[PDB]
Amino acid sequence: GISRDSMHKRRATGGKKKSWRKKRKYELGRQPANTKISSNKTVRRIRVRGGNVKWRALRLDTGNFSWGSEAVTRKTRILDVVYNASNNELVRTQTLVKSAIVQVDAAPFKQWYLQHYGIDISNHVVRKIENRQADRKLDSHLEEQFASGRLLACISSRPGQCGRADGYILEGKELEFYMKKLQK
Amino acid sequence: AEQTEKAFLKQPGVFLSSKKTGKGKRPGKGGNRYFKSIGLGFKTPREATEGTYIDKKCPFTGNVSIRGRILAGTCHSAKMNRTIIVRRNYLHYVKKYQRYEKRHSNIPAHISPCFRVKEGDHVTIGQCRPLSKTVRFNVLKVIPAGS
Amino acid sequence: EKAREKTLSDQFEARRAKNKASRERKFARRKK
Amino acid sequence: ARGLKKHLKRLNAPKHWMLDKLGGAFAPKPSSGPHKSRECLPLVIILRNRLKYALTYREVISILMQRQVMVDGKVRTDKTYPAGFMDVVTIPKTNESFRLLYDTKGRFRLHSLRDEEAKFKLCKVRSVQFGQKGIPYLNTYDGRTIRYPDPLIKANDTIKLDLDSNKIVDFIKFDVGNVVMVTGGRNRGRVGILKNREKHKGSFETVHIQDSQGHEFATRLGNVFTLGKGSKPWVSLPKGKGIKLSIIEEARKRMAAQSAT
Amino acid sequence: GKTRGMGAGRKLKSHRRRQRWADKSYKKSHLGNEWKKPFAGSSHAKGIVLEKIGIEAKQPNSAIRKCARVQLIKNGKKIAAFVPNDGCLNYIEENDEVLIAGFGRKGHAVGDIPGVRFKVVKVSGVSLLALFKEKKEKPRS
RNA sequence: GAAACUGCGAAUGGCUCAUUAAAUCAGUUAUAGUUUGUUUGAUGGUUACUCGGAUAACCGUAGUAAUUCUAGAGCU
RNA sequence: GUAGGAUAGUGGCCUACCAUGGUGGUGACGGGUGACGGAGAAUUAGGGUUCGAUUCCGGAGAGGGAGCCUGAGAAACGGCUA
RNA sequence: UGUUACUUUGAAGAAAUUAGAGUGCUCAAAGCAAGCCUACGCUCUGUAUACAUUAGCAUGGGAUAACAUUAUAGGA
RNA sequence: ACUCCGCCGGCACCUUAUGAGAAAUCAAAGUUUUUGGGUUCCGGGGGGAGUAUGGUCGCAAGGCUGAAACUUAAAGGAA
RNA sequence: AGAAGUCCAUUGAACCUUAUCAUUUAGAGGAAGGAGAAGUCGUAACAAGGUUUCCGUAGGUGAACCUGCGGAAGGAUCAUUG
Ligand SMILES: [K+]
Ligand SMILES: [K+]
Ligand SMILES: [K+]
Ligand SMILES: [K+]
Ligand SMILES: [K+]
Ligand SMILES: [K+]
Ligand SMILES: [K+]
Ligand SMILES: [K+]
Ligand SMILES: [K+]
Ligand SMILES: [K+]
Ligand SMILES: [K+]
Ligand SMILES: [Mg+2]
Ligand SMILES: [Mg+2]
Ligand SMILES: [Mg+2]
Ligand SMILES: [Mg+2]
Ligand SMILES: [Mg+2]
Ligand SMILES: [Mg+2]
Ligand SMILES: [Mg+2]
Ligand SMILES: [Mg+2]
Ligand SMILES: [Mg+2]
Ligand SMILES: [Mg+2]
Ligand SMILES: [Mg+2]
Ligand SMILES: [Mg+2]
Ligand SMILES: [Mg+2]
Ligand SMILES: [Mg+2]
Ligand SMILES: [Mg+2]
Ligand SMILES: [Mg+2]
Ligand SMILES: [Mg+2]
Ligand SMILES: [Mg+2]
Ligand SMILES: [Mg+2]
Ligand SMILES: [Mg+2]
Ligand SMILES: [Mg+2]
Ligand SMILES: [Mg+2]
Ligand SMILES: [Mg+2]
Ligand SMILES: [Mg+2]
Ligand SMILES: [Mg+2]
Repeated sequence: GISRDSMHKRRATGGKKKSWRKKRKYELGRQPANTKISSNKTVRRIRVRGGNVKWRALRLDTGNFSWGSEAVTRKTRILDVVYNASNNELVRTQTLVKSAIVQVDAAPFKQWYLQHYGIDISNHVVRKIENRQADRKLDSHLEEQFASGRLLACISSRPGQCGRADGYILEGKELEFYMKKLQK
Repeated sequence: AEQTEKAFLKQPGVFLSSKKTGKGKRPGKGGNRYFKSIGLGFKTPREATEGTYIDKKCPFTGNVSIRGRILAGTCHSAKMNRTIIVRRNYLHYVKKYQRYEKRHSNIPAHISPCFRVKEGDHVTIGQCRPLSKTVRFNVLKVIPAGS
Repeated sequence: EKAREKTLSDQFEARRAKNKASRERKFARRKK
Repeated sequence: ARGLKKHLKRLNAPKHWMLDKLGGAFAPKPSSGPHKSRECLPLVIILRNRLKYALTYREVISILMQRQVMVDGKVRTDKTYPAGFMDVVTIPKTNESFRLLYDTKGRFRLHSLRDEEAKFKLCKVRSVQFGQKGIPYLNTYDGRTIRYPDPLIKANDTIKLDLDSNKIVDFIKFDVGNVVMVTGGRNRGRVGILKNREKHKGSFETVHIQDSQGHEFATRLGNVFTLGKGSKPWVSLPKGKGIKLSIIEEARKRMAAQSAT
Repeated sequence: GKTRGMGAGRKLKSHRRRQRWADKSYKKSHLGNEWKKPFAGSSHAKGIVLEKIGIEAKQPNSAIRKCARVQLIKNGKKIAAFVPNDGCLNYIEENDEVLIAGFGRKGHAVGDIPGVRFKVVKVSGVSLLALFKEKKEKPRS
């Protein structure tokens, strides 16, 4: 099957390598997951070397995404793949791979923001909410996309390896970089 | 800027969007640029501690450790991107004739942007994990030719 | 690249001449 | 091979076992255990080749399956159990108790012990690090793991382990001036005072040891085992006391023995 | 004269490599042409006697050396094998199995026999020496 | 205590030298670049007086020229 | 080189994109070997020449290829599929 | 702290083979045994040691030799 | 211009062995089993044969590079 | 939960082309070398070998060889201040 050996490669000088042994099981590869965004979740269990387990996600719809500046992580629905640095064909096929830029539902984070800062984007409770409002700062670029209900996010997990699609909300100069790539 | 690829390049684990400031924190914390000492008596160049380049294969700011053999040689080719060919000259002993013959070996090595190198310069390379099909070494020091 | 080598050559040739003036000035003062 | 080798050819067995080359095609393959297969003495060798209690491979099994042999205070029934340096072997029926120590020629010697001295052993500390829940632990070179060790214990130190309480009674820091034994290499079995430690960044650390008679020899840190603080070891040594004699000196003793004996 | 430099190890080694070919003994073993000989590097060989022939002895001798054309069974090559001793040709019949050996000079002709480098050792599984001394008899009749 | 289920082993050993010329291999390294049944040591929180449905051996209807070829039924 | 995919894991191992590099009379590349490598063997004043299929170590194969299940471990052949 | 070769010493280094110590298998090729006295045994019985290119690792030496370097000193 | 003394460089010659060599002979062809200043080319019994083949150069004639099968007990040098 | 079957992709045996290379081998005829007691024709080399021999090159002749041009002594001359 798929093999990760170097025997089929050319030498650094350019000469060929004559085969001196058959393929080994301990140097195999496997078919890519090609995880897609779909509400029909499907993750198949793969037995790997040592009797260990890998989770190969064929279809996913939700992910665990973290708002780094706010230090809050929420499970949210994945809406769309918008950018992929490796292959633009993975964008129109809606493939979920590590480091792909996706849009996630902003609703779970809005609820936390309202519950935490008391703002939309009980005597002892109002005492602390206003206290936390003193040091409240929200990026203009990050707030502008709360109106549409979608947040740009980057997948930080490997769905074909762990079976999950987790990530973090884009912000700072990383958000500026990617939103300029989408400005066409 | 250093952002020239299709993806956004950054150091892993360095959070750049923190409300607090990084003033008074160690490298790689508070959004501060991350760098480290490789040991073995080698100095961290000022160009790596105060630079803005992103190189995950850099020995001082990347994610590669130096362990194994430390070798020296002369820069033979500096035409690849962040990779050079190091020529190592040595003598092979011919037993029957009790004499020597000159031999050489070309060792590919990764060079981080913090180093400036030209053909003929003397370089020291430290072994690291495989970085490509042929590269197993990282440049640790460059001495300009004629110095 | 051209600017990189221009600044180094221009600044090196500056202090390289300043040191020559300073050494000659120091020599003039040592004679007396 | 497609997996693990289960056989040991007799000529490939460690030389310090002193197995005759024509005794058979195979040697006992040491089982997995606290000591490495090249630095151990399987119980079958001890019971049959060293002590002569068993005459054959079969008889060793009979002795062990009666639960008559203990290693480090616990009964062992595995014929190829890897008993190694500082291990205490006890045979209650014969009232015997031995400690595995190297003689000055580098071979394991069954050093008879007193009942009082057979209640502990020395172990070399491999490393100290935090485990799960931030609980510190140390592991030794005989496969043991001790949780909540004294914070002063560091790598390469020696700990005195009580075989009853299974706790660290006392420890010796690794430092120049202590008496050590060599546990590997050319100088295996030699005892001396650690005189110097030469560190080489990225490379092995060399230790210079001086014998009681002024003979100085070097070796790697991994082959050193501290036996006591200062100059007195905490364990009983064999007759040679780690003093390696020249072949000329050894021949001199043999000649004198024939004149007297 | 000879190259003497301490760093001249390569030249001395490569010079000898080229010059060993000038030696006839060296070139005969490393050329690979020995495998094309009728024995193809073997010490002996079996064959079938095609015909019994006589060869005129080379000068200044004068005789008819009794030989036998033999086709080797393993490769089908035809050779001339001398039959030694007096009246031993009478022990050999055509279309008979004979063991052949070299003549003693490693593929070179021997004595006054022109162009003959093989001799007959056995016939029908029996040595000519045994038949000559009446130790054994050929298995037939 | 046969049989049978379950567990483990059969990846060692033995044989051979066809392919293979910086390859194998040798001395020397590295894994801070990984997996590792077993052994050994340590470590695993503040209907329950014990759940459910199957199946082998067995039993008895068999098919095929035929195989540790094979179908259905009754048990546990 | 960058970003991914795959892998027990490193790596053009594979994919997308980008750069134009890499090796070579210090013999690359190709060809020959009646070439498995070594520990060693024969003969040796010294240096050397020749040999090393074979019981120890390493590798490789099970009529030729390829593929794979089970399993901690096999691309297994006194396992399976073509 | 210019970089090397060379040399010295040491560490690490499979066994078997080779050299070699001990030992009267009747000798020998070998083998790794045995020996001592006459008790419920002893000699902690023995199963040494050297060699092991080249490359790599680490101390001492600095003659010989290689490369690098020098005056607008970017000198101390 | 010629005569005498000398120095450096050159083409050579003459005598001689304390040298070398199989000798002829050589002041280098010496300082070589008491064997080592540096470096290039090149030979390994006689033939087949500077032939066949491949490559390369040439308008051609040919040049350069260059085998094997096989054959033979000598061929050859000095005296 | 799930069989047959189906779809796309991957790995990919196997077979069938053209092409190339390798090794072996037939071939009318042409033609080389060598060997084979005691063939035919001359006499070219050895003496100044009866035209001194030889090298390069070119042409010619049954055959060895002959001739032209330049060269060598390994010549049959170390020699004419006559
Ligand atoms: K393996
Ligand atoms: K030679
Ligand atoms: K198994
Ligand atoms: K190796
Ligand atoms: K990988
Ligand atoms: K890459
Ligand atoms: K298993
Ligand atoms: K003169
Ligand atoms: K003539
Ligand atoms: K003449
Ligand atoms: K003419
Ligand atoms: Mg095996
Ligand atoms: Mg280390
Ligand atoms: Mg000379
Ligand atoms: Mg069973
Ligand atoms: Mg080849
Ligand atoms: Mg290599
Ligand atoms: Mg990658
Ligand atoms: Mg591509
Ligand atoms: Mg060989
Ligand atoms: Mg072969
Ligand atoms: Mg072999
Ligand atoms: Mg073979
Ligand atoms: Mg055999
Ligand atoms: Mg083997
Ligand atoms: Mg196999
Ligand atoms: Mg067969
Ligand atoms: Mg198979
Ligand atoms: Mg079989
Ligand atoms: Mg098998
Ligand atoms: Mg003279
Ligand atoms: Mg000489
Ligand atoms: Mg010749
Ligand atoms: Mg004439
Ligand atoms: Mg005439
Ligand atoms: Mg004439």
